Formats: sequence, C-alpha cells, structure tokens
Amino acid sequence: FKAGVKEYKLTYYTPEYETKDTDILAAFRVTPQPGVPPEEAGAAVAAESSTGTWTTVWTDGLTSLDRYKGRCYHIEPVPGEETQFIAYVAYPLDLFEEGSVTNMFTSIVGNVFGFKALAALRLEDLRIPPAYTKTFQGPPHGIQVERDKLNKYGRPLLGCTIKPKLGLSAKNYGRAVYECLRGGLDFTKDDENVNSQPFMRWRDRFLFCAEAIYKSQAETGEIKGHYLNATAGTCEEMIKRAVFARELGVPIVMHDYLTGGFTANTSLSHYCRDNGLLLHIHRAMHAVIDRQKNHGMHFRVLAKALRLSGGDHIHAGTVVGKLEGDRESTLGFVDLLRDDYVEKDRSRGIFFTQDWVSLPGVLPVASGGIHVWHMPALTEIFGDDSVLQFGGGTLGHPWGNAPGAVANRVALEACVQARNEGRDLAVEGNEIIREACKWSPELAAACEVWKEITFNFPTIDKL
Amino acid sequence: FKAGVKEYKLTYYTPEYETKDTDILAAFRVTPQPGVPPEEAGAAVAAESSTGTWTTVWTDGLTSLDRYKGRCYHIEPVPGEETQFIAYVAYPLDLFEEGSVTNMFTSIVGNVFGFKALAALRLEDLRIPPAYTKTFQGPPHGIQVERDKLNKYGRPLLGCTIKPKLGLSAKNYGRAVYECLRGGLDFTKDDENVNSQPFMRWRDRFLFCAEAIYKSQAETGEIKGHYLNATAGTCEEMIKRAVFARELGVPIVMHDYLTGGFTANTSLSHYCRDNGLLLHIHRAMHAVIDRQKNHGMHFRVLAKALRLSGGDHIHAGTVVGKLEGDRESTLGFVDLLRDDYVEKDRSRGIFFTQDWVSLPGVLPVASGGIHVWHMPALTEIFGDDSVLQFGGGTLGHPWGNAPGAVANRVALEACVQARNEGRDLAVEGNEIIREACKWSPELAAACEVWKEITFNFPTIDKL
Amino acid sequence: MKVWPPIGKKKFETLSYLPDLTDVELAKEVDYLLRNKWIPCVEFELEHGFVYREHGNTPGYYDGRYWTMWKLPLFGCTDSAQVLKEVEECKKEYPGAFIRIIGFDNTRQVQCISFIAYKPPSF
Amino acid sequence: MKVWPPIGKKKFETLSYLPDLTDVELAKEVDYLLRNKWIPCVEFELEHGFVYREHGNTPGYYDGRYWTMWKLPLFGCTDSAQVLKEVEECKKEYPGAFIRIIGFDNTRQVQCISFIAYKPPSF
Ligand SMILES: O=C(O)[C@@](O)(COP(=O)(O)O)[C@H](O)[C@H](O)COP(=O)(O)O
Ligand SMILES: O=C(O)[C@@](O)(COP(=O)(O)O)[C@H](O)[C@H](O)COP(=O)(O)O
Ligand SMILES: [Mg+2]
Ligand SMILES: [Mg+2]
Repeated sequence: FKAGVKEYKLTYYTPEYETKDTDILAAFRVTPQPGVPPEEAGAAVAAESSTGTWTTVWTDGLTSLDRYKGRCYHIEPVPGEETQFIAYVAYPLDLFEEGSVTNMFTSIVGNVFGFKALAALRLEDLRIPPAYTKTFQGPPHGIQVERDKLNKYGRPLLGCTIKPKLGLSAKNYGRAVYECLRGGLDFTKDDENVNSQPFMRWRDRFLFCAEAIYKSQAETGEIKGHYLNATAGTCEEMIKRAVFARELGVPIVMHDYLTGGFTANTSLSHYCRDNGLLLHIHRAMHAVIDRQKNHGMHFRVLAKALRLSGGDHIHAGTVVGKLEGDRESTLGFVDLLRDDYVEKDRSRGIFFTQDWVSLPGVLPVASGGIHVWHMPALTEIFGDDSVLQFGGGTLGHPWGNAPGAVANRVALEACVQARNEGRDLAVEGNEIIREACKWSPELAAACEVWKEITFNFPTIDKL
Repeated sequence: FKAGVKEYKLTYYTPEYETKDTDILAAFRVTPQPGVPPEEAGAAVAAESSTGTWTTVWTDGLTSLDRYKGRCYHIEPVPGEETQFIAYVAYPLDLFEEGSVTNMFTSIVGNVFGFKALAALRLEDLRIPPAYTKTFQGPPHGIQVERDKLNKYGRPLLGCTIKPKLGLSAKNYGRAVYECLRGGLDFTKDDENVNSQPFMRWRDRFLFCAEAIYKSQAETGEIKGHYLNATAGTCEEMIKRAVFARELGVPIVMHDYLTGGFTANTSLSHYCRDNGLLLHIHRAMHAVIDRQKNHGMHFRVLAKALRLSGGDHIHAGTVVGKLEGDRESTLGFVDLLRDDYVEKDRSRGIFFTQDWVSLPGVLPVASGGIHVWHMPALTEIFGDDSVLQFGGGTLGHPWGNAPGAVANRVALEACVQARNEGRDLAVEGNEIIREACKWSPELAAACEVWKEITFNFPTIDKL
Repeated sequence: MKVWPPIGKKKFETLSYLPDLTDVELAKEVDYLLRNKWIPCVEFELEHGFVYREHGNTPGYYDGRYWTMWKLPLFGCTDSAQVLKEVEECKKEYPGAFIRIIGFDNTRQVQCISFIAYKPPSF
Repeated sequence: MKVWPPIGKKKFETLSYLPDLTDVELAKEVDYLLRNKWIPCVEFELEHGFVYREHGNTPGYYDGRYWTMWKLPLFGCTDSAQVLKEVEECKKEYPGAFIRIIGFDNTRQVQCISFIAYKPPSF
C-alpha cells in the first residue's frame, strides 16, 4: 500500500480486456474538460462507477480489484468532434444486486456525471447479459399474453388520453371514457398527472370509470380498458389503488415509472403479475434526461430499464407528432422493447447486441399530437404490435367522443386492409384515407378539421 | 365549441396575471426552436404541464379552465442569449396531489421537455406555497432533533464512505467501520451502490456494522452511526432492510432517493418518522439531470423536492472537491435546505422567496474528493450545520482508518477553535492546519500525502 | 353532427368497422396470412357470439373468448381457396353459427390475424 | 506508522481531540457564545460521564445524555467571567464531577455550542 493520488488509467484503463458474456457493458459519450486525456477520462468513469475513489485506499488489498473493478476497455473517437469520444466500460456481474434496476443505475450513472474533469457525459446504451436479465421478472404479461387476455389480434390497439389534463370531475371522467370506448377505441387512460386531487379523488374516478368500461363493453361486444393511474406519493397509496382496480375486475392500470421511481415501479410490476393486471407505463420526466445529445441518458437505456423492472406497455414516441422522436433511433429501441434478440446496428443507435432470453416483450405506445392523417405512417412505422393513442385526436372531433373514436378506428382498419391487400402505406396513405371518407362520415369530419396539421422541427437528438 | 388547432398563447399566455399565495410557481429556462416566439413557447409549456393538449377539446366546457389552467404570466430575456428566456408559470393549488412530490413533478416536468417546438428546457426553481408544504411530513427529524438525539453540538459532523466502493465482504466492512469510527468520525456509510450483492449480502453487513458501531462507541464514549443502505429493487425489500436496522437499535439509515425514486423515498421517510431512524439521503443520479445549464432541472429543485419528500441529510457538494459545485449557487440551496425562510436572491440563484412554514431543516452533506487541507474552506462555506465526509481521505491515510479519522477530527476541531477565537478561516486556513500538525502526528501524516492535491476545472453550471 | 347509434352496432374486432368484406376480400386476407407463413384455422360459435362474464370476474378473465375449432389448423396450406372451402363447409353444417378465420405464428406463438367470415341470420 | 490507542482515550465531543483548554481559552469560547447572542448554561455529572444504555435500546434512545443543570441558564448575562465563576462554584461543591458549558439559540431552540470545562480527579 502506497498512500496518495494516482491516475485512474493506471488501474481502470485496460484496452486489452476481453469482455465476458456475464459482463454488463456500457457505452458512454464522454466530453472531457480541456486538457484531460480520453484514457484518463474514461478510466475515471469506469473507476468511480465501480470500485475506485480519488486516492489510493489500503482496503483494496483485502479483496481483488482484478475480479471486481469496472474497466474502460475501448475508446472510440466521435467523427467531426474534437475531444468527444465513446468510452466502453465493462462491469462484472457481481457488482449488481439481482433484480434491482435501482442498483444498476446507482453504479453506472450514480456519481460520474458530476465530475469536475468532465464537461459532459451521456449514457447511450447498455448490454444486459443473460445472467443478469434472468434475475428480473420483466413485464407482468407481455405482448402475447396481453393480446390473448384481451382477445385482440391483427391490428394496432387504439387508446386515448382523457382531456383536459386536469380539472374534470370523476363523473365527467367516466362520461368521456364511455363515449370514447363505445366508438371503437380499445382503451382510454388517465392523463399521467391525474392521480388524486381536489377536483377529482382517485376512488371516485375508479368507480365511475368501471361503470363506463362495462357499459361500453356490453354495448360494442369488444373487451375494453381504461388505464387507472396507480401513481401516488407513497408505495402504500400506489398499492391501495391497484388493489381497488383488482377488486373492480378491470383489465389494466398505469404507472409513471420515472416520477414514481424504479423501486415503486418494480413493486407494482410484481403486484400486477400476482393479480393478472396489465400495466401500462407512462414515461413522464424522460425528456428531462434524454433530450440532449451531449449529456444525459438516451431513451433506449430508459426503455431497457423499464423492460427489466416491468411493464406491459411503454410510450415510445410517434416520430410524426408533437414530441420529438428520431425515426431511426425509434425503430431501434422499439425492437429493443419487443424482440427476443436484437443485433448490434449503429445505424439505428444499437451499440450492443442484446439478448433478452425470453423476457416478455413490451408493447410500444405511440401517443402525442397525432390524428387521422397520421394513421398510415404510424401503422407503417410500428406495425400491428403497438398502441396508437389519440387524446386531442378524439375529444377534438367536431361531433364528440364516439364519432371521434369511430374516425380513428375506421382510419386504422382502412390502413390494415389496404396494407394486407398489398398497398404501400408509405406512398398511398393519403389516398387510402380519402377512400374511407367516402363511406365513413365520422372519418370525413375528422379529416377536414386536421387536414393541414403537421409537426416538423429540427431534430435535436440525431444518430 | 370550435374544433381545431389554435395557438396555446390564446389561453395560456396571461402576462396580466397576479400570482396567488396558493399557487405553485415555476421558472423555466426556455430555448425555443427558430421561428417560435417566446409567448407561444411559454404558453405551450404552461398548457401541456397543466390542462391543455394540441387541439381544442369540447370537454373544456364541462369545467372551468379559468380556475385550473396553468399560466405563463411573465417572460424575461436571458443576458447573453438571443433566443433563450425565462418563463414564469403559475399552477393552481388544486392541480396537485397533497403530499406527492411524484405528482408535482409529473405535471411540471412530465412531458414538456420533449416538445419538438423547444430546442431545450430547464426548470430552475419552484415556489412551494405554504398550503402545499403543510401536506408533507418533510424530514423524519431534521437538524434540531438530530443534534439532540446524538448529543452533538458545536461543530460540523464527520463521516466517511467505506472504500473500495464494491467488493468488500461483510466482515471486512465492519472492520473498516470500527477502525474509522474509533478514530473520531461520527459516522461511516455504505457507498451509494452498496445494497446487497454476491460479494456481500445486506443482512450480514448490517450485523457486523452493528458490532462495529457499538464497539467504537463503547471505546470512544461518543455516539456513533453507520448509514445502513436501505436502497433496494422493491419497496418491500427497502422496508425489510429498515426494519432490521430498527431491530439492531442503530440510529441512522440511508436511501438513494433518485435511483430508488420519490414514491419509495416518501414511504421510507414515513417509516423513519414512525420508528425514530435518522435518514441520510444520497443524491445518486442527480448530475444526469442537473449538470448542464441549458436543459434539465437545477439541483435546487431536486433539493426542495427532497426536503418535501423527506430526509434528515442530503449531499450538497463540496465546491472544492472532485465533483462540480458552484460556490454561490451552493450557498443558495444550502439555505433553502436548512432555513425556515429564504428571500429571493438571484445572485445565489434563488428565483423565488421560499417560506418553509417550520418544515424541519435538512443537514447538507459535503462529500467527494476532500481532505484535511480542505477543512478550513468547508468549515467556512457550510458552518456548523453540515456533515463533512472523507472516504478516500480516511481510508487513504498512510497509517490506516483510525489515524485517518484522527487527522480529520483534529483538522476540524482546529478550525472550530480558530474561528471561535476570531481567526478568518477563509484566509488563515493553511496556517491553522499547519499549526495543528505540531501535537498531532496523525494530521501531519495526512498533510504530507495530500499537500498538492486540488480540483480546479472550468465550472459548467455558472450563475 | 351525426350520433353514433348505441344499439345495433355490435362489433367483431379487426375489420368490423369497415363494410362487410367480399369473398375476394376475405380471400385476400387469407392470402396475406399465408404470405406471412401463418397457419390458418377456422373457428365457429353457436351460442355466445360476444364476450360475457358468467363463471368468473377477476382481472383479465372473461367468458366467450374461446370458440369451437373447425377440424384442425391447416398446416402447410398454400391455397386461400382451401381455407374458404372449410368456411363454406362449416357454413353448411352450422348456418346459425358465427365463423371466423384466424392465423398463427408458431415461432412467437401468437395469433397474428383474426377476422369474421360469416354471421348467422339470427344476427 | 503509529497506532491509535484503543484504551485511555475517552472523549467528550467538540474540542476533546485538541489539547486541554486553558482558562483563557475556555473564556474565549464563552466570548464566542455571547457574541452570537447565545445564552450560556452550566451542566455537571457525578455518576455517568458517558452515554450508556440501561433503560432502553431503540433507535435514537440512549441514557446519560442529560446531565444536571447547575442553577439556571444565564439569561441577560454577557460577561464570560460570570459563567466561569459558576464553573468554579460547581467545581468546588462537586470536585468529583464532570462540568461542561453549553449555549442555546432560543430562536432556533438548538444548543449551538457545548464543551467540557472540568474533569474530575477520578478521571
Ligand atoms: O399528456 C399528453 O400530452 C398525452 O396524454 C397525449 O395527449 P394527446 O393525445 O391529446 O396529444 C400523452 O401522455 C403524451 O403523448 C405523452 O408523451 P410521450 O408519449 O412522448 O411520452
Ligand atoms: O462515491 C463517492 O465518490 C462518495 O462516497 C465519496 O467518496 P470519497 O470520499 O472517497 O471521495 C460520495 O458518495 C460522493 O461524494 C457522492 O457525490 P456527491 O456528494 O456530490 O453527491
Ligand atoms: Mg398525458
Ligand atoms: Mg459513494
């Protein structure tokens, strides 16, 4: 033991290291401060996310850094960028608590983003090894089970956020839900920030929403759901709300996994597995973390973490709507959410090949600023295994919620048949929609209102 | 009701509004996209974080947007930026679930950071009204009660993160704790990522650390603690860990409030109040959110949120250590964490006057890359109501944990007595340390090791 | 504004908001099923045309989701006419039945397509 | 390397890791207390110089935290010599006692300073 400060690269820069199939791998976009070499910046990231601190401690000799340390094993300069590079860090399996996304993020993103020696840091991807994935329940049900439980096959599912976001009473919430569901939507949902509030308490809402679900299901002959929000201030309240939705016999609840947190979300995921409840996951707060290319965590990391902690749906963006989502990045992390095996493909932002070892797939949810004219592009981007959600796009219809639901359902089914008969949704989409206005007045009224509405701005986070 | 899209500013830009004493107020650093005027950008942030969506909904007429809408009531330019501006938004009290930081963030930061029409967005501050503050327990104990339980008065407390971060066994952990505590540290702590892992399971660690706490306290005669980490993958595992700490009779546990999350953290805070356990809060993950000036959430927002959800300590940076902490900004949020009433002071980043209505105060914790030579500045920055933590600065001492602890305790008490007798710690700090080396060979040995060690880098987040 | 009827609009999942499919349109759906290498199968029902709850009511439990299988899945099938022939044969023995065509992906083990092909006169 | 003794180094919270204060240095700490508008008080103890656990063992509970109050807090007294006279009176009445000086902030209701002033011969 020799007291004193060393360079981190002496222990934690190991460019010769061969990753093991049990390692958790990380790709960081690193922007070191002026004068800081990449080897030392990358070693600092590996060290202070695993076993090391700022000066040599004698306790290292009681154990084995060889077996426990994280290792920066590779440095990849970024083209057109003077000092920024990708650093690759391997973390041994033993560093992590089994089944705990909270612990995995605590190590990998706990302290390293505030280091003085770095100007910026972003986590772009992680390679979760099968040996760690198997310690997680993952989704309570997953795509196959969900379609089987709901008896829904052959098309995207359709949802809708009730609006205005806040201010509606419980009885008025249920009225809107009924009129929406009875028009052909599969789901409606509490807005993400609808929890329990003076204008509407949660238990009254759950009760009236149950009346609306069963009335609209009896009317249409199709299974219906309304995502009842279990997000709450404490785990005890969160579970209380899920217990009441279970008592009502309803099919689906929702949770804000980031504002609630991973510890609470994992508990709720387990409850839903124990009680047969589908769990829709809203990603509220993600863009605080994932919007900028130079610092934060890319959404694909947040999406993998949800698939581990557990959810049957997660919002995955629209590409074409009011919120940002780059098309190629979105195609990549949608695959990361749905598929069993995803090959490395930097053209879609996939830094590592990801094996999911039969962990259930998560249904991606396209929501936000979308309307009937977007249906061909949405169907084409996501395919059948998605949920397309129209809040303003239903409660904004000039004839009300049921005709608005009819418009969206008709447009979707018109795209499906057109696709199934060989047409090109990417090129004939507008003509497919105009043909359906010929026999659907509800769709025609919807197309007239939103004809000229698009969302085109410069994309901030590009590959 | 007129169906179709209109500008948000028609409803949500109200520059004539006078904030009510019950409103929650937010100051947003907005960078709109080219072509997007500030009035529209601000109105979109207010709309989509309160009551509004992208097209006009008929359901608005069932309630009152007047009583419920968020309002951008003021827009001021940023000196040194051409497009970027501060937007002030007022949120009615009824929008928020009582006692739920999760719900408050879900509205205010839930979706707006991802809008295509904004290039960047950062929440800089919040004004929490007394009518909302009184819905939260806040800290389980707070500064006054903590000092009284531990019988510690007149100086900053001293702590220390056991190192290496990961890889030590339960028995070696208790060995390091005993040797640290017996040298004069009031506390030691699990590293933030020490939860339960193959190299050391939590229950074993708790048991041996209890033996070390009581042995070192019996030896020294001073009350000792070791923050036992309750952070876990599920709420159930988190609570199990705290219950065992309770059984053991120890005074303090810790939680990683951001990686565990606010729903879990609020639950633990309530448990700690119910059972008399001090709650040390680690801010792991914060710099993913709070590092960059143009986008994210400033730490003062995350600090207020922790005081509401609950914690007896929170890490607050060192200024002079290995992680970034702007001096004037830190003095600002230290007051917001400790004081009952903090007047608006833009020179310290305090955007709104904040009344705490006797919610208990939180001890700020300075930790990360600090050593004996930093004691005068730390003592000068923070004053007596703080915890100063020396992990590497204790376990990196050339004579071991007990002499490292003695060096740190001697260095602190020298600063206290110097300051108490009239000396200026900000100018005579090196003399104070040097003069204390004469009768303290332990301090002398630490001074030799770390004499040229400083952390000076360009400050990324300046005021 | 036109009001969406609350009676007489019972539905049958995918395609049931479009006007009734023609036989060539039904054949083209089978063509899509076969082009995707899905296994076609015919199912029929005589008593409960819609989901109900008689024997349980817990989350995700409904009655009426299972119909009766018509013979077996057409493994290795290559003709949409052979699928339509079984629909006609089923129509002939059970003119009071609802009849639907489904399609299985046996690698994911999920029904990837499902649509009604005949509705009885009682409806 | 020097080994820190594991015996014979019992401590007394703030300042007890420095050399013993002189009577001028004790008064200097009292001046600091008064300059901050804190109000001083003398406490003494004859039987339990250190915290212990006899009557309970739950989190945050210890015995031996309360000492005995010498007279009352010196409200309005702003001379260090008065405080030190009370230590002297205590110390002569109770030569076998530990004696400490504390100072309260009454707006915050926190003891802001506390330090030993006399330790008995038995120690
Ligand atoms: O609050 C909202 O804006 C929504 O209800 C959409 O409303 P509309 O359907 O009326 O647009 C969704 O929660 C967002 O889509 C979430 O964003 P994301 O999906 O990107 O996470
Ligand atoms: O993991 C670490 O590095 C530490 O244990 C410090 O170790 P050393 O004492 O050995 O430096 C602390 O958790 C950091 O200070 C947290 O950062 P912050 O306080 O800024 O949130
Ligand atoms: Mg929403
Ligand atoms: Mg740490």
